[PDB]
Amino acid sequence: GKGTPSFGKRHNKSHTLCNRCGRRSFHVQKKTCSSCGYPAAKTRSYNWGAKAKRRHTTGTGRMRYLKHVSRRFKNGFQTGSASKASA
Amino acid sequence: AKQSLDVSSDRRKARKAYFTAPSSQRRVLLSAPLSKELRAQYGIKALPIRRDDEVLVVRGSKKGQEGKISSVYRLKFAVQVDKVTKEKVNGASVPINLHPSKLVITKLHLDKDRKALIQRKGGKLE
Amino acid sequence: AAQKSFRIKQKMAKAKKQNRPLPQWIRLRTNNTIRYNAKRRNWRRTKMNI
Amino acid sequence: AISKNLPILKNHFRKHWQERVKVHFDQAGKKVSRRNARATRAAKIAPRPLDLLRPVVRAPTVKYNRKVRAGRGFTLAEVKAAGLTAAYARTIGIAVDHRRQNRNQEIFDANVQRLKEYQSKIIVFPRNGKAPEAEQVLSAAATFPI
Amino acid sequence: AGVKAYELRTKSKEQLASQLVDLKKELAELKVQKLSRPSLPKIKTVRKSIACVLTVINEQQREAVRQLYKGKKYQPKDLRAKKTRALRRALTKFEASQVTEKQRKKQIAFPQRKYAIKA
RNA sequence: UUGACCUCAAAUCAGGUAGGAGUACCCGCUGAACUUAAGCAUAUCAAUAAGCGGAGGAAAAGAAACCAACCGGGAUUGCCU
RNA sequence: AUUGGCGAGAGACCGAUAGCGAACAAGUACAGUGAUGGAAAGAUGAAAAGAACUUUGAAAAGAGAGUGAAAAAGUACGUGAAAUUGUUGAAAGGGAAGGGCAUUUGAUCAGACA
RNA sequence: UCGAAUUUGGGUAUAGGGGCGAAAGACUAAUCGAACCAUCUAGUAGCUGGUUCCUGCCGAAGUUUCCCUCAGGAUAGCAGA
RNA sequence: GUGGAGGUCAGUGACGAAGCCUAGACCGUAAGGUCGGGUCGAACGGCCUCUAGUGCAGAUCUUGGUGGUAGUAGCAAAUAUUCAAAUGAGAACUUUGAAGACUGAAGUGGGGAAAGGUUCCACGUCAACAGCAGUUGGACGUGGGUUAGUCGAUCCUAAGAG
RNA sequence: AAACUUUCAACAACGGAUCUCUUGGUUCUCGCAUCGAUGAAGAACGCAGCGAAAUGCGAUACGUAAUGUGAAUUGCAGAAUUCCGUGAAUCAUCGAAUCUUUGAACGCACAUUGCGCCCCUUGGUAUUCCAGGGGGCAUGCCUGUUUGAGCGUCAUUU
Ligand SMILES: [Mg+2]
Ligand SMILES: [Mg+2]
Ligand SMILES: [Mg+2]
Ligand SMILES: [Mg+2]
Ligand SMILES: [Mg+2]
Ligand SMILES: [Mg+2]
Ligand SMILES: [Mg+2]
Ligand SMILES: [Mg+2]
Ligand SMILES: [Mg+2]
Ligand SMILES: [Mg+2]
Ligand SMILES: [Mg+2]
Ligand SMILES: [Mg+2]
Ligand SMILES: [Mg+2]
Ligand SMILES: [Mg+2]
Ligand SMILES: [Mg+2]
Ligand SMILES: [Mg+2]
Ligand SMILES: [Mg+2]
Ligand SMILES: [Mg+2]
Ligand SMILES: [Mg+2]
Ligand SMILES: [Mg+2]
Ligand SMILES: [Mg+2]
Ligand SMILES: [Mg+2]
Ligand SMILES: [Mg+2]
Ligand SMILES: [Mg+2]
Ligand SMILES: [Mg+2]
Ligand SMILES: [Mg+2]
Ligand SMILES: [Mg+2]
Ligand SMILES: [Mg+2]
Ligand SMILES: [Mg+2]
Ligand SMILES: [Mg+2]
Ligand SMILES: [Mg+2]
Ligand SMILES: [Mg+2]
Ligand SMILES: [Mg+2]
Ligand SMILES: [Mg+2]
Ligand SMILES: [Mg+2]
Ligand SMILES: [Mg+2]
Ligand SMILES: [Mg+2]
Ligand SMILES: [Mg+2]
Ligand SMILES: [Mg+2]
Ligand SMILES: [Mg+2]
Ligand SMILES: [Mg+2]
Ligand SMILES: [Mg+2]
Ligand SMILES: [Mg+2]
Ligand SMILES: [Mg+2]
Ligand SMILES: [Mg+2]
Ligand SMILES: [Mg+2]
Ligand SMILES: [Mg+2]
Ligand SMILES: [Mg+2]
Ligand SMILES: [Mg+2]
Ligand SMILES: [Mg+2]
Ligand SMILES: [Mg+2]
Ligand SMILES: [Mg+2]
Ligand SMILES: [Mg+2]
Ligand SMILES: [Mg+2]
Ligand SMILES: [Mg+2]
Ligand SMILES: [Mg+2]
Ligand SMILES: [Mg+2]
Ligand SMILES: [Mg+2]
Ligand SMILES: [Mg+2]
Ligand SMILES: [Mg+2]
Ligand SMILES: [Mg+2]
Ligand SMILES: [Mg+2]
Ligand SMILES: [Mg+2]
Ligand SMILES: [Mg+2]
Ligand SMILES: [Mg+2]
Ligand SMILES: [Mg+2]
Ligand SMILES: [Mg+2]
Ligand SMILES: [Mg+2]
Ligand SMILES: [Mg+2]
Ligand SMILES: [Mg+2]
Ligand SMILES: [Mg+2]
Ligand SMILES: [Mg+2]
Ligand SMILES: [Mg+2]
Ligand SMILES: [Mg+2]
Ligand SMILES: [Mg+2]
Ligand SMILES: [Mg+2]
Ligand SMILES: [Mg+2]
Ligand SMILES: [Mg+2]
Ligand SMILES: [Mg+2]
Ligand SMILES: [Mg+2]
Ligand SMILES: [Mg+2]
Ligand SMILES: [Mg+2]
Ligand SMILES: [Mg+2]
Ligand SMILES: [Mg+2]
Ligand SMILES: [Mg+2]
Ligand SMILES: [Mg+2]
Ligand SMILES: [Mg+2]
Ligand SMILES: [Mg+2]
Ligand SMILES: [Mg+2]
Ligand SMILES: [Mg+2]
Ligand SMILES: [Mg+2]
Ligand SMILES: [Mg+2]
Ligand SMILES: [Mg+2]
Ligand SMILES: [Mg+2]
Ligand SMILES: [Mg+2]
Ligand SMILES: [Mg+2]
Ligand SMILES: [Mg+2]
Ligand SMILES: [Mg+2]
Ligand SMILES: [Mg+2]
Ligand SMILES: [Mg+2]
Ligand SMILES: [Mg+2]
Ligand SMILES: [Mg+2]
Ligand SMILES: [Mg+2]
Ligand SMILES: [Mg+2]
Ligand SMILES: [Mg+2]
Ligand SMILES: [Mg+2]
Ligand SMILES: [Mg+2]
Ligand SMILES: [Mg+2]
Ligand SMILES: [Mg+2]
Ligand SMILES: [Mg+2]
Ligand SMILES: [Mg+2]
Ligand SMILES: [Mg+2]
Ligand SMILES: [Mg+2]
Ligand SMILES: [Mg+2]
Ligand SMILES: [Mg+2]
Ligand SMILES: [Mg+2]
Ligand SMILES: [Mg+2]
Ligand SMILES: [Mg+2]
Ligand SMILES: [Mg+2]
Ligand SMILES: [Mg+2]
Ligand SMILES: [Mg+2]
Ligand SMILES: [Mg+2]
Ligand SMILES: [Mg+2]
Ligand SMILES: [Mg+2]
Ligand SMILES: [Mg+2]
Ligand SMILES: [Mg+2]
Ligand SMILES: [Mg+2]
Ligand SMILES: [Mg+2]
Ligand SMILES: [Mg+2]
Ligand SMILES: [Mg+2]
Ligand SMILES: [Mg+2]
Ligand SMILES: [Mg+2]
Ligand SMILES: [Mg+2]
Ligand SMILES: [Mg+2]
Ligand SMILES: [Mg+2]
Ligand SMILES: [Mg+2]
Ligand SMILES: [Mg+2]
Ligand SMILES: [Mg+2]
Ligand SMILES: [Mg+2]
Ligand SMILES: [Mg+2]
Ligand SMILES: [Mg+2]
Ligand SMILES: [Mg+2]
Ligand SMILES: [Mg+2]
Ligand SMILES: [Mg+2]
Ligand SMILES: [Mg+2]
Ligand SMILES: [Mg+2]
Ligand SMILES: [Mg+2]
Ligand SMILES: [Mg+2]
Ligand SMILES: [Mg+2]
Ligand SMILES: [Mg+2]
Ligand SMILES: [Mg+2]
Ligand SMILES: [Mg+2]
Ligand SMILES: [Mg+2]
Ligand SMILES: [Mg+2]
Ligand SMILES: [Mg+2]
Ligand SMILES: [Mg+2]
Ligand SMILES: [Mg+2]
Ligand SMILES: [Mg+2]
Ligand SMILES: [Mg+2]
Ligand SMILES: [Mg+2]
Ligand SMILES: [Mg+2]
Ligand SMILES: [Mg+2]
Ligand SMILES: [Mg+2]
Ligand SMILES: [Mg+2]
Ligand SMILES: [Zn+2]
Repeated sequence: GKGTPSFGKRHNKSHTLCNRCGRRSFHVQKKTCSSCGYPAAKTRSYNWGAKAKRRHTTGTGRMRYLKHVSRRFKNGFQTGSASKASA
Repeated sequence: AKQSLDVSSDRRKARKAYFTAPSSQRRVLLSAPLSKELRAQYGIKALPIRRDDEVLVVRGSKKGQEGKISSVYRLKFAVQVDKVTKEKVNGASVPINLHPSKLVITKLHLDKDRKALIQRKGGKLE
Repeated sequence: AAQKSFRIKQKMAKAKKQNRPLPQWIRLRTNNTIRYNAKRRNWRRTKMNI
Repeated sequence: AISKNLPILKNHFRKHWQERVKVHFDQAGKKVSRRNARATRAAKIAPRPLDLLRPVVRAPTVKYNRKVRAGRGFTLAEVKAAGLTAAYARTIGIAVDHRRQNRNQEIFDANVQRLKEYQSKIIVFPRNGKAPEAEQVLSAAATFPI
Repeated sequence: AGVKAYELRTKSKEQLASQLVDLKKELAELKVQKLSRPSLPKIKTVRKSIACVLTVINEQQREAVRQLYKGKKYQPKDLRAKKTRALRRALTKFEASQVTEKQRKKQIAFPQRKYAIKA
């Protein structure tokens, strides 16, 4: 009775969607994501899980802003606007 | 013999640069040599092909043919001469893809800019 | 399920929209390489886990 | 693991040593980089000569006191005796050591004469402007060997 | 066709505002068509034009508020330079070039002298 | 009655700063056991891994409460030894 | 100092079961309640010129044709081994088969004559 | 056995040398005389299995001594170079 | 005998390199070497040196592929089917009509909670799938469809969380 | 004698070894120092004339402004006024903008597209109710401003 018959009563989620990482690792009664630690300010991570670290670090994502810090620095953070020449 | 410290003879680095080259870079890669006449006519050896130029295929099966460049197919690294085409079984016609290095330029399509270019390289013009 | 949250009904909507065959015109593009849709899902084969 | 007539070895490789191996692959690198670093300092430094004037000094201990050896700086006594101040001798490429003390006359006259010859064999451009280009001798150590 | 930026930049603040409503009625109508026509690429250009007017209506009201702020302490944060959160913090040249009264007298009195060796 | 002082409060008070990320390298805290000893507890692995706090383009160290015992040397760091 | 980051030059390095797990819509697809786990998968041709048309077929297809330097390259696509399979040809077989030395017979072949 | 120490949904608490146990070392997600996940970790192994071309010449030992030694080592002996 | 490296033979090659096939030939005791033919399509070898991720039959070896088994075990619980017409290339299995039966309201009927997430509905449609079939489908393709002051949530408090 | 079994070969299967490839990996070296409340990194949902994904972007959505180039883009359609030109482009560059829902994540919550407060404004006969538009209200701490508390405590009133 521990096997197939009992599996029929599996129909209640222990985890739902984690606001901070959309992962279905948000424990309902515990109110905390087993993947990223929401709502704990610091994002959950360990040095024993280097894959899961890779699986999430900067650059696995849009980098909406960081994308451009390199180019901007390359030009000495230009305020202004380019002028004109000819041709 | 390379000598700068900012050229790379790396064969992998090159092929990547060519195939992944942006449109603006392929324009200059797709350069055709001017014809013997045109060369002494302009003091200039070759030029980035452009659309309404007039060209003679000096290589390949369509050796001898000539015509106007219909489209520069920068995506395909290939230029299409409207006059040099395949007919099919179902009669339908289809452009052949031609490469500017196997063409020769016979009558340029001159702009304000096309001239200033010829002069930027050190040419004279008619 | 049968009386859901908007978050869930929303996820299902985006789901539905991914359940379509390849737009055949893509098969024609230069250097095109995608043959079929390899992320096609079916409700009775792979459950989406919310 | 004891056998044969072999000398007992002491090969300390029982920590995670493979983690801390330093191969000086950049040996040629860092020499090229060190040469360029000096060629820039040379040019930044106007006709000034890359190093400062170092004193004579008798090396410590019963093993090295036979030899004489460049010390750090010139002591307040030698500087004065050679007729200039500490504060100024520094701007003239002379190294001064507030810590070294003078107990041996021989060394003392030696360094004070070393300062005479240094002063006599340099030229100090005016504060004004002119800047009468006079081309750098590069060391000073080489110029005034010990 | 399509709207041009330097041509908008001459129109009045309220000409431009009406241009937008012209392109919006325009757009809204094309969309009624697009569902009868198998394809309607026209819609792309009319929707890029809205974007272009809006950029201008915004570009103008901004360099308005810059200048009527230009040259004083305190101006909206989003007209202050971006740079780097830490570049923002760095000491300004002034509070950095600072030297103590005592040490100023030193740099003046004994400064690094330009000298050379030979004779 | 009126005005100070000390200490402590409140504001959607004027202006600012902190969090989080990353962490190869750097400053600390904390801290195993497998293992080796042909057993094993001291020891070893290791002042290592895992855990925690904090920085930079480097960090830290640094102008001697130093080394010496010499005819004395002369901030720190790093290499060869 | 630096198995991170930005930008560069390289190698007596690996060559798609190798090299990073990933040369590809790879930290994907898929598994797990979760922490986590985590693949496979590159190559027609110079060029689609990706086979008009005829015929048999319900269709898929077959058969002609046609393209091409080549379909002994047909989007199952370079070369296309092996195990294993069909067909054809040859041969042997009274409770395995295969092997050694030797010769008959059958098949097959080198060299040497001059 | 079947009207109660009854059955059962949802919510909720208890977490691994810990929980929970009308007590069987039972149950704690097909895992329980200590759950699952990753890491230390390529843990150690006097034990088991495997260890990839040809030819040529030479060619053994199961005995001595000491060993927490008796399925192992050191030592001598035999063997090659 | 293999991969890569220095030198050399101004070595072989699109008039066909490498590879693969071949009870065809030759050299070596052997590891192996050479040639013919066929397939093939872009590279490759000899000699002196250098170098190692350098040789497989085994490891209940790793990954992939393939057999004998074998057209075999099997496709037998849930009482059951039958006649005709229509459609269709094709009908034991689709649709319609007729008959025989079943569940027997503690349902094989009529709705919901959880869970799924479009399976619902229509049109088209059979390559795969539904361990016979298929013209049917919860399959494939293409579209349509979920309307609230009063039904729920939202509000309240419970153990508990914080 | 067939069949069948077996062996060899040719042709055809199966399978993907081999050979040759390589916009990838791996290692070495050189140069450089730039995330974030001015909202980062990450997440979610969206955005094209015809897109599921990858890439890119944010209701200005495979992009807007600017600058350089000087005529494409291309699977199909397409616009055509854009070709001696403030001008093509799925171009390069990028100094200006837009930047949904979130996230340290900040009015409160959040298995909820749940529920407050203030200010300006518009409509509804309205300072008070409803609705639309805009702009706001987290915490610790520093300097200062203002308003206060306490026989902690100094003086000053008659
Ligand atoms: Mg069971
Ligand atoms: Mg159990
Ligand atoms: Mg629970
Ligand atoms: Mg908690
Ligand atoms: Mg939080
Ligand atoms: Mg965080
Ligand atoms: Mg992160
Ligand atoms: Mg971001
Ligand atoms: Mg800038
Ligand atoms: Mg120009
Ligand atoms: Mg140059
Ligand atoms: Mg150029
Ligand atoms: Mg040029
Ligand atoms: Mg193109
Ligand atoms: Mg070409
Ligand atoms: Mg419901
Ligand atoms: Mg999952
Ligand atoms: Mg779920
Ligand atoms: Mg011995
Ligand atoms: Mg050591
Ligand atoms: Mg050890
Ligand atoms: Mg290094
Ligand atoms: Mg260096
Ligand atoms: Mg020096
Ligand atoms: Mg002395
Ligand atoms: Mg000494
Ligand atoms: Mg001057
Ligand atoms: Mg900033
Ligand atoms: Mg500021
Ligand atoms: Mg304030
Ligand atoms: Mg921090
Ligand atoms: Mg740390
Ligand atoms: Mg410790
Ligand atoms: Mg170990
Ligand atoms: Mg030990
Ligand atoms: Mg031990
Ligand atoms: Mg042991
Ligand atoms: Mg033990
Ligand atoms: Mg030790
Ligand atoms: Mg210790
Ligand atoms: Mg260590
Ligand atoms: Mg650590
Ligand atoms: Mg610094
Ligand atoms: Mg920094
Ligand atoms: Mg430095
Ligand atoms: Mg001192
Ligand atoms: Mg010292
Ligand atoms: Mg590096
Ligand atoms: Mg180099
Ligand atoms: Mg590189
Ligand atoms: Mg691989
Ligand atoms: Mg393999
Ligand atoms: Mg290998
Ligand atoms: Mg792999
Ligand atoms: Mg590739
Ligand atoms: Mg991939
Ligand atoms: Mg994962
Ligand atoms: Mg995944
Ligand atoms: Mg797959
Ligand atoms: Mg190929
Ligand atoms: Mg292939
Ligand atoms: Mg090809
Ligand atoms: Mg190809
Ligand atoms: Mg015909
Ligand atoms: Mg015919
Ligand atoms: Mg045919
Ligand atoms: Mg040929
Ligand atoms: Mg061929
Ligand atoms: Mg054919
Ligand atoms: Mg072929
Ligand atoms: Mg075909
Ligand atoms: Mg083939
Ligand atoms: Mg028998
Ligand atoms: Mg025989
Ligand atoms: Mg003869
Ligand atoms: Mg206990
Ligand atoms: Mg324990
Ligand atoms: Mg405990
Ligand atoms: Mg289990
Ligand atoms: Mg335990
Ligand atoms: Mg479990
Ligand atoms: Mg091992
Ligand atoms: Mg033993
Ligand atoms: Mg053992
Ligand atoms: Mg031998
Ligand atoms: Mg013998
Ligand atoms: Mg003993
Ligand atoms: Mg014993
Ligand atoms: Mg044994
Ligand atoms: Mg002995
Ligand atoms: Mg012997
Ligand atoms: Mg070799
Ligand atoms: Mg081959
Ligand atoms: Mg053959
Ligand atoms: Mg043969
Ligand atoms: Mg022969
Ligand atoms: Mg032979
Ligand atoms: Mg021979
Ligand atoms: Mg041959
Ligand atoms: Mg041949
Ligand atoms: Mg060949
Ligand atoms: Mg080829
Ligand atoms: Mg050679
Ligand atoms: Mg050799
Ligand atoms: Mg090996
Ligand atoms: Mg073997
Ligand atoms: Mg072998
Ligand atoms: Mg092998
Ligand atoms: Mg094998
Ligand atoms: Mg075997
Ligand atoms: Mg063997
Ligand atoms: Mg095997
Ligand atoms: Mg079988
Ligand atoms: Mg059968
Ligand atoms: Mg049977
Ligand atoms: Mg049975
Ligand atoms: Mg039955
Ligand atoms: Mg009955
Ligand atoms: Mg009929
Ligand atoms: Mg039936
Ligand atoms: Mg009947
Ligand atoms: Mg009936
Ligand atoms: Mg009945
Ligand atoms: Mg009833
Ligand atoms: Mg009954
Ligand atoms: Mg019922
Ligand atoms: Mg219902
Ligand atoms: Mg469902
Ligand atoms: Mg319905
Ligand atoms: Mg139907
Ligand atoms: Mg079928
Ligand atoms: Mg099915
Ligand atoms: Mg079936
Ligand atoms: Mg069938
Ligand atoms: Mg459907
Ligand atoms: Mg649908
Ligand atoms: Mg109600
Ligand atoms: Mg409400
Ligand atoms: Mg609390
Ligand atoms: Mg007969
Ligand atoms: Mg054979
Ligand atoms: Mg294959
Ligand atoms: Mg290969
Ligand atoms: Mg190739
Ligand atoms: Mg490389
Ligand atoms: Mg370099
Ligand atoms: Mg889309
Ligand atoms: Mg795109
Ligand atoms: Mg952009
Ligand atoms: Mg387009
Ligand atoms: Mg125009
Ligand atoms: Mg312009
Ligand atoms: Mg432009
Ligand atoms: Mg671009
Ligand atoms: Mg906006
Ligand atoms: Mg943006
Ligand atoms: Mg909050
Ligand atoms: Mg909200
Ligand atoms: Mg609420
Ligand atoms: Mg009003
Ligand atoms: Mg009113
Ligand atoms: Mg608002
Ligand atoms: Mg205050
Ligand atoms: Mg006050
Ligand atoms: Zn999370």
